[PDB]
Amino acid sequence: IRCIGIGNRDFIEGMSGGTWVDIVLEHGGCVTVMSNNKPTLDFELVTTTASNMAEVRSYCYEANISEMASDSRCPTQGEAYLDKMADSQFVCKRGYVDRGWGNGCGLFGKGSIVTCAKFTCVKKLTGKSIQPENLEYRVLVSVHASQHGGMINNDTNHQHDKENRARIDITASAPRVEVELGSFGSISMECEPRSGLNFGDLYYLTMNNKHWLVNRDWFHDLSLPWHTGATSNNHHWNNKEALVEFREAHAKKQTAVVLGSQEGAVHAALAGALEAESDGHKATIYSGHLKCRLKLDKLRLKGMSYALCTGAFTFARTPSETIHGTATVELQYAGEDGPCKVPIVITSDTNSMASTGRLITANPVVTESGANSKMMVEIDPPFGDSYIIVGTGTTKITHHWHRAGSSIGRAFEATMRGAKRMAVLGDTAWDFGSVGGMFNSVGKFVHQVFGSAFKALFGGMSWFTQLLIGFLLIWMGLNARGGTVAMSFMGIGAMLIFLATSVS
Amino acid sequence: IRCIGIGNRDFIEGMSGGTWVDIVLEHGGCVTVMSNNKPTLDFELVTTTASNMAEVRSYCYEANISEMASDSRCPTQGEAYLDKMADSQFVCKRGYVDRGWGNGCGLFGKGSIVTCAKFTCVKKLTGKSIQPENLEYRVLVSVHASQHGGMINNDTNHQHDKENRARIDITASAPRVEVELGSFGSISMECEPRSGLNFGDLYYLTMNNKHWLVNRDWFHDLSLPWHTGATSNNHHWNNKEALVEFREAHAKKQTAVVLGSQEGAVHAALAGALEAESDGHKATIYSGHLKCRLKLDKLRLKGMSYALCTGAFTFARTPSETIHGTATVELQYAGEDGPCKVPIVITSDTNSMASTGRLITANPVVTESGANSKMMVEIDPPFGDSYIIVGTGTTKITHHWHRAGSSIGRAFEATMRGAKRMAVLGDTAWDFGSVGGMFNSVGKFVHQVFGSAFKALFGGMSWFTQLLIGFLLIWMGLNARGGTVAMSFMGIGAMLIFLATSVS
Amino acid sequence: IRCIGIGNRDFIEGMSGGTWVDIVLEHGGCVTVMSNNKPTLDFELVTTTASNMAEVRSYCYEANISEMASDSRCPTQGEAYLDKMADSQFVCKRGYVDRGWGNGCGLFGKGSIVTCAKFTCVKKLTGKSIQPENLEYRVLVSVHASQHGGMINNDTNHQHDKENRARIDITASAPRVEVELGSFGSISMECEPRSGLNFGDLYYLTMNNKHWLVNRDWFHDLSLPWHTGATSNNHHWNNKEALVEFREAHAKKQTAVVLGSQEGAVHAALAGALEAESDGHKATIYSGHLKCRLKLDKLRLKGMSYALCTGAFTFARTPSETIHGTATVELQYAGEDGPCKVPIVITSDTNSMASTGRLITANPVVTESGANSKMMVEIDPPFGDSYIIVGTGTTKITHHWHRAGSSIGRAFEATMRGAKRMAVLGDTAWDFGSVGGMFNSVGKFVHQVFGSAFKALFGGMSWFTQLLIGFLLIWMGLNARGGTVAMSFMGIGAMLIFLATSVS
Amino acid sequence: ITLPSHASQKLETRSSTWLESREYSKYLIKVENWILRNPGYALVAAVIGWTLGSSRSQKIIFVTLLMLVAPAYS
Amino acid sequence: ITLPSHASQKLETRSSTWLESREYSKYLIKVENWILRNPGYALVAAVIGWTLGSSRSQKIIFVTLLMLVAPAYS
Amino acid sequence: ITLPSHASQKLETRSSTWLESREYSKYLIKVENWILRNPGYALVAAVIGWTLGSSRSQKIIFVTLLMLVAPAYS
Ligand SMILES: *[C@@H]1O[C@H](CO[C@@H]2O[C@@H](C)[C@@H](O)[C@@H](O)[C@@H]2O)[C@@H](O[C@@H]2O[C@H](CO)[C@@H](O)[C@H](O)[C@H]2NC(C)=O)[C@H](O)[C@H]1NC(C)=O
Ligand SMILES: *[C@@H]1O[C@H](CO[C@@H]2O[C@@H](C)[C@@H](O)[C@@H](O)[C@@H]2O)[C@@H](O[C@@H]2O[C@H](CO)[C@@H](O)[C@H](O)[C@H]2NC(C)=O)[C@H](O)[C@H]1NC(C)=O
Ligand SMILES: *[C@@H]1O[C@H](CO[C@@H]2O[C@@H](C)[C@@H](O)[C@@H](O)[C@@H]2O)[C@@H](O[C@@H]2O[C@H](CO)[C@@H](O)[C@H](O)[C@H]2NC(C)=O)[C@H](O)[C@H]1NC(C)=O
Repeated sequence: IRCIGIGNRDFIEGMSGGTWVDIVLEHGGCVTVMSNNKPTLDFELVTTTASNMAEVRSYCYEANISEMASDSRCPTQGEAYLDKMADSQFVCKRGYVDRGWGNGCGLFGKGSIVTCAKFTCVKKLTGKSIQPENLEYRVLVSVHASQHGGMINNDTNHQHDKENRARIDITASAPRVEVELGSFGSISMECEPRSGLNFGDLYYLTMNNKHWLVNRDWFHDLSLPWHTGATSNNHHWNNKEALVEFREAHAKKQTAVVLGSQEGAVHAALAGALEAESDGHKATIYSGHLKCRLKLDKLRLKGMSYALCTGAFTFARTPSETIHGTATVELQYAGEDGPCKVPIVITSDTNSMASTGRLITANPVVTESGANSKMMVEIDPPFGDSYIIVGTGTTKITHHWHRAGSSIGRAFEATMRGAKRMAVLGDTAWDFGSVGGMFNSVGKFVHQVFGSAFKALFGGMSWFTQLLIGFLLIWMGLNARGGTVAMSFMGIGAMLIFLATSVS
Repeated sequence: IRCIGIGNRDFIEGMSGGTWVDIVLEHGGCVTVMSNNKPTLDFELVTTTASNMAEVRSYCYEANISEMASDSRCPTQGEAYLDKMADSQFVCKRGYVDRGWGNGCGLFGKGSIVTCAKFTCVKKLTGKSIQPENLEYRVLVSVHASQHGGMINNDTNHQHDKENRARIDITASAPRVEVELGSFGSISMECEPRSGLNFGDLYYLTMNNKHWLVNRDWFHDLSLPWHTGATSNNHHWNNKEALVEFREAHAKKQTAVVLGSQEGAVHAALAGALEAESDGHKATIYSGHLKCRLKLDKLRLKGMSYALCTGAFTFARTPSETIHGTATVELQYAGEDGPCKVPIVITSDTNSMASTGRLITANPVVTESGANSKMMVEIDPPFGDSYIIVGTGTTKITHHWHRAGSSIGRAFEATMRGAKRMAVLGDTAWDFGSVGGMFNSVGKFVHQVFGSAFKALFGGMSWFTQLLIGFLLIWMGLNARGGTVAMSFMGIGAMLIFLATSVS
Repeated sequence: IRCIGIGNRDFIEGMSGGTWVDIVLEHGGCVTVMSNNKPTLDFELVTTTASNMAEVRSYCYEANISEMASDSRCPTQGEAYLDKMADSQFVCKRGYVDRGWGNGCGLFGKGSIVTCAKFTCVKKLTGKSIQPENLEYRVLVSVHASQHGGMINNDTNHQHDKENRARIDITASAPRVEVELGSFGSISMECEPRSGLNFGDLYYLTMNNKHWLVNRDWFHDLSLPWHTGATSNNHHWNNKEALVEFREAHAKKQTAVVLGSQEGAVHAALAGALEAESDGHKATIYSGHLKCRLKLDKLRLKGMSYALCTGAFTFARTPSETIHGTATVELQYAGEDGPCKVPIVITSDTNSMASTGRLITANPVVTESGANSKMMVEIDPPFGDSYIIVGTGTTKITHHWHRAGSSIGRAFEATMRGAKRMAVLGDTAWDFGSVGGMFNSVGKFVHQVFGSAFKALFGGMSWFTQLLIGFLLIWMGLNARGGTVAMSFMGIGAMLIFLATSVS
Repeated sequence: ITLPSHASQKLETRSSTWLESREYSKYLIKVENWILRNPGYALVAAVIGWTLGSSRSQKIIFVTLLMLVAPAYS
Repeated sequence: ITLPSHASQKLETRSSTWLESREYSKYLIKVENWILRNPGYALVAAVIGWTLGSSRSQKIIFVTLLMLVAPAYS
Repeated sequence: ITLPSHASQKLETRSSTWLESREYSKYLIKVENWILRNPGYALVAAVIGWTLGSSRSQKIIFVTLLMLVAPAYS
């Protein structure tokens, strides 16, 4: 039931013949899996956690200077020198000043001058490495077990609800799990925790209690003073000259000034990176995906041998419509004939009692043996007018329902959802809701080839360059002499423009 | 004599017929003026000062946020609203979250949310305006009065040397001064303190006790929170959204976070600006020029009616050469025939004993009546070998002198220096060492119009764009149809390239 | 008389009417000046000395290393680090080794390793600068005053012979000297001690008590460890990696080794430099020239009023011929005639007794008034056979002289000597034995222009490249008979070849 | 200094990037402010592009490329 | 944020500007880094430049302008 | 280390330079040793020279220049 209020929600109608299905969990999503004579299940990937991270390099972004000193030499007498040039904590520079009889020199001309200042870092950021064998994914499973509506985002005493909820920890040395769901049997998950988000070309950057996932190339192109991630008491700062500027004032003196704190400049440089969080010494990540294979052969309906309920039902609240077109119905049941089966039909006309819409919650039941107990069902009504009829006999309650839209619009939104999933996941999108098949394999192969070529050519472009190159390619295609290069140019251009103007 | 050990030094061989000459003092340079029967003078513009500057605009570069509050609405219930959205000390933003039975809402869909936080500036930078009536230039004048070598950059008891040294303050309320020089008479300066450096399109920027002179349209395009006018506690700020970012994480909540200190980012944005200093509340500037007209009628040689000396001269130092080709000779003199005229010849042929060079210190004399007193002459010796002979009779002393180079190299160096002064000063360069004439007038007028057009077309261009546009123009000229356009393109391109490679 | 045994000797046959002449003293030379009614003089530049030299830079040519250490890092963990990398006296380097489970690492791949070693200089060489105003030339002057042959290279009690010998020190602050020569009057020398040898392009190099004069470009391109001449107690050695090599042995270990003493390699690099000597803290130099002007108006013959000798003359030694064709005759006189005039004729035919060759020793006299006294004459006998007849009356002695050669061969030898002098001195050669003139000045100017162009084009070429380029130029001048270009090519080629095959 | 600009992680996950709300304003505001501060360069670029290109499309493309190169000096 | 870049005050006075020692490093370093990190863009830029220009000079200028626009996204 | 070679101060003064006795030995010995220990390069250079030169003089000059370039690798 944990999938009901979510706006990014997928529905998998598992194949009847087989008992396994391929799913891809994402962090801003949730998957509902329904199979023929088994309970409906909700899957959500909630947390990625990286541990045992190694520090690579520290960068200074705020520094001070002190103990400035200078020294000068007469012309044609070699370069100037200070003992502070033999100290590694000082940054020094050499230039030329004017010398003559007025300055105390015997000659006239450019003499050598040296300026030294003691460097000190006050604020630094770090970068760490993440090995895919140290990740740990957390997945939550919920059963559509006719819990009432006040349990959707309810975590009170969730460690006791061992039958409706399950929490799974997927690591690389434990990628296959048997999840026990009480009287519903079990499911088996076989996941691939090593090939999700590509943490191989990402560093975990920490700056002032904020955390990002950044590119490694970008992290090595930083232009700040740095030292190694190795442990040491006194670190030697490399490239101190990145934060200290030396200047000669009209060839009479030389002076050193430190630049300001770079926190805001780095914030501006991280504009497109991914944000992350911390948990002690562990990185907590809320982006990326996880591919799994579900086997439901040991999953069984609890209460498929229940008796029908004999008492009367009331609507405990108004049935609401979720943004995907399904509808939630909370019922209250009077009379105590124990756990029983809830009779509910969705029909186009009350005369014929012909079912026309299906259920999402498979096998809705009353779960308690008390007097006035609540339960919730999720249904998938047909387009147009319908009736939700609950109960049997002379106490049947009815609710009129209207579902706007059409089936053509539903197919169109499904197509756009699939296209967005392709754009986000690449060729992995072909493994979503897949049960094998030659068509899926050929599609995944062609997508792999074309995606590799497309990333090789147009990999390092921004929305601006994407737009420019796309318009140029569309123009070049509109003027191509023969075919097969006109359509190719225009297709690549349209793809680039679609990528540039995308969202999320 | 204050102009001797200076690398950027000019020599104005004054007019013979006239009595006034136009000079242009610059902060990095120094000018030596010599006329026929008058002493040689050294002029140096040493300080520009601006007082009572007008506050224009303050920008915040480091801020805090606090007192975060939020308000949410269920779907189809309008926008969320907080009372702090009416307070101007708060920054607020609206977004959408997912709402349903799990959150506490009766419907499913995008509910409106609003977040507000109290903005507080921690550190700000200020911009001020400088008016031409606020400026006060300081010029120093020294006389070549046979002071010894230990007086070149000597400021001990400078308030007692009323004959050889002079200090001049030029303002817009007093652009004309007359300077008395003891027995040398007096000079008169008529300067233009309202046309030196274009402070009309520059602001005086202050940030954390460092000061710049910056463009105005750059200061108006800063993207930080700002206000206008004076600054006092708990102020009001515009565009606070430049330092605060709001985010909805997976459509589940909304958070506000403040960006980091922008000190270093501003430092990096100030790359090509000019630096400055402070004197309490006064801007102290060491850049720019000042054009003056010099009148030397009441300037007279002192001691031109002395008797020649009769004692024995010695060399007190070794005659050294300044980088422009002159030589400074410090002489010690025994004998007490009082203030006497020093006999000194510079000859390249001891058979004829004819003079070959020319002095810079006009009328060198012994300035004291004691036993052994020192003086210093400055000479412009001829190219090749020569002798500097001091004294008369048998106690003469000689010094051999060799001056490398030729007059063609001298002329080429003079042409290069003139081209550099043109590039730096625009049409004002025609007023340097000018004594009138219609040729100077027409040249200055043509330079004025061409410089106006050139600044309109290629005003703000880095060396990169200068180089690129110059090469493109050179190509366009090389492939033009004929003349009258081609050479114009080539000249503009060559000028752009000559600017892109220049230094200082 | 000091120029008699020298093999590189020049003769200035003084102008008859004139009283001054220009000479160029060279270190491996000797000049004999003779004027009509004046004694003959010998000039020799013996020593050049430079004092007050400033140390510019010290280079290490023999060093040690000690206290080597290494550190390693596992892959994907950044660079390795030792605390010695924070010590300036240590030279360090980083590389990659193989890491795996065998090396104690958790991953497999390229790990980072760092090696550090303590550098220590054992033997260093020094470079110093020479100021042309610190040079001091020493010139020795001798008179052909009929001293006997046992005085040519005799310096016993030379401080008492204040009449026949003179020592002259020439500096820049005393370039003109009046040399008194007892009864012979006095000469005046006007030298140019600032333009002899271009010491402004040379450093004084000292290595293990041996000294050279070297170019400055060559000295600044040395690739050894170096520190500044501005000496401190503990110097920081720059470029320590020039004497230390790091090597990784099969990607398992890094090691450091120091190169050997570079003394012999420096000796080999100094192949074409100049040698020099030391005198305490001063450089003693025995190469280069000194242009000077001689004024002889106060020089008079001593003993032109003596009476002829009356006693008996004997040949005290066999008249010997010098390398240039002159003859030295040592006579012994028996007779107490006091200081008397020696009667001597040099005749081809004894019938007319007409003199045919001139004397070098003007006015040969018997100096001492004693019994058996010795004296020496030097004569320039004619070509062929002649008689040297000495004495009066019937007791006069004769010596037969044969001088081989002709005046044509003499002129050819003089042309070769002049061409060698030109090749060594450039345009300064036109000032040798010169009294002025328009032809002299025009030739010197043309020589200056052509020598400047030639030094610009073919300046720094060895004999090998000189030969190759000269042959190529001769070839292309042969197969190209354009206007005035063939002879130019072949003339430059012949010049290059003549320079290549020349000897010191 | 001049820190490097991170590439956009848009369309890699479902999350929003660090400062995604300003991803479009960044280049647009810069280019527009530069073009307003330097109006004569527009004439320079028009002349150069009209002289270099032969067909009208080539001229337009040259002018656009120059006007885009100038504000971000590249 | 996007702070504007100050125009160079070189050749306005005799003094050196604020960070004059780094006035060449920024553009060169940025452009060369981006260029040697993205070789496929060179290919596509060359294709577009050769397809758009008519003469050799036009194609060369097209390719140069594209290779300058891409690194500094403008 | 490759220390630089000092230019010859011959014909600068009347003195002899530091190691003037070996001024001709240092090049001839090396060149001839290399040419004798590498006979096949002679044929290589001959082939190249005869392939690039048109007239006989150009061929001889090319062969000579290659034979000189090889021993002192420059
Ligand atoms: C949120 O859940 C709590 C806990 O519910 C209990 O534990 C669950 C795991 C599941 O087993 C439920 O069926 C359990 O009732 C709810 O608090 C309970 O409410 C019931 C109803 O009155 C009461 O009998 C229990 O004593 C309560 N338990 C506790 C620990 O207080 C709570 O009502 C739920 N919130 C909403 C809005 O429905
Ligand atoms: C720097 O100047 C001081 C002061 O010079 C005096 O005041 C000047 C304005 C000018 O009028 C000078 O002629 C004056 O002498 C020098 O100090 C004096 O030095 C002289 C020796 O030259 C000595 O006789 C005086 O007693 C000194 N008086 C004082 C007050 O110091 C000083 O020597 C100068 N520095 C150098 C390096 O020469
Ligand atoms: C080398 O010279 C010495 C010294 O000569 C004396 O001093 C000279 C400056 C000059 O004035 C000479 O005329 C002087 O005689 C010679 O020694 C002298 O020899 C003479 C004669 O043999 C003798 O009468 C003196 O007493 C000697 N005096 C001294 C101080 O020795 C010496 O003979 C010369 N050598 C040769 C080979 O001739």
